[PDB]
Amino acid sequence: MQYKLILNGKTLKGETTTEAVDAATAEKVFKQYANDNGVDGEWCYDDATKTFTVTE
Ligand SMILES: *SCC1=CC(C)(C)N(O)C1(C)C
Repeated sequence: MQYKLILNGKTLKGETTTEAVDAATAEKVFKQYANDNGVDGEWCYDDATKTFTVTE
């Protein structure tokens, strides 16, 4: 299933999508993505929209 991540960073802005088994797995992918790009923010998840949001 497709989950979306919306990065509202101080330097990196945008959105992306990946296909994972569940929301628990999509997070780790999105958490790894953010770390590799030097993102430290506050995370939120909406299961009705399948959207992870990270804001610095
Ligand atoms: S999870 C981030 C968040 C929680 C809540 C208090 C419902 N909000 O309004 C935002 C989206 C900031």
